[PDB]
Amino acid sequence: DNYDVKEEVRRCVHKTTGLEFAAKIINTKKLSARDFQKLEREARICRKLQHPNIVRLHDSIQEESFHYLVFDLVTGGELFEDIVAREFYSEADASHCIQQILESIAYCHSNGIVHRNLKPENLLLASKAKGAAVKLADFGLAIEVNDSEAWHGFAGTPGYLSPEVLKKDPYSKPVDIWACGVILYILLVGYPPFWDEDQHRLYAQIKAGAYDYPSPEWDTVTPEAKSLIDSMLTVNPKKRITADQALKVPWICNRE
Amino acid sequence: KRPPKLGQIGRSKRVV
Repeated sequence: DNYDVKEEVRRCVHKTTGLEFAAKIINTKKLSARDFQKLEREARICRKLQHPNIVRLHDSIQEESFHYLVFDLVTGGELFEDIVAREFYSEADASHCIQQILESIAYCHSNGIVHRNLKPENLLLASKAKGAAVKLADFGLAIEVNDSEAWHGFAGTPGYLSPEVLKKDPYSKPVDIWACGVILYILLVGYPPFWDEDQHRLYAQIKAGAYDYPSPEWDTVTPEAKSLIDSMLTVNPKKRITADQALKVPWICNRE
Repeated sequence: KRPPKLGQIGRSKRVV
């Protein structure tokens, strides 16, 4: 009885504090029954995650046949778009962009959540400002886990997927740091590290750890930056850098 | 090597 609907999920504004929001509105009995019970799980998760770089869920409300989920409102569009936009980040803007995603990931992990579906098309910008914040979204594939590696199903976007998941090995948190390296890799040059036309040709290249730094583009990227990628695109999970560790690197610890 | 720029390639897919 507080929120007032606007255009379109769809916007809305609190009656008291008048702060714009985004309200996802689901249906009964569409979505079906246990289709709904998949959103049960999913929604619980976003409610554990209250962090500036995570599209925070603020309230969950059951009406009659419709369900309401009040989310942070983000407008700068997808990070994907901003990347095709500018072609590729500078190391500075890149350092900044990745440090934001890292802090969000870090928080997720230090809270038992693994994203899995971490990609550019799932990172939203506050605005297209020259400093705007980045927000994490889409927890459809998110799962809650202990420090113990298992085989938590097989899902994620083909291209960002981790070796350990293609080898049907047990995996945990570091599947996300792998995705980062892919992203951070893209930011610096605007093409992917692993890619082929044939899906299997691809997974092969991934599993293999097959990526390089083609000249001349990479010829002029600070080694400190490559090294940070190298350590995210470490094929052996056990030794692939963690989030809280990546946040302590020079090439990220340089606000000046 | 090279692969197409992220603009040219398009936007993900997802897998289950």
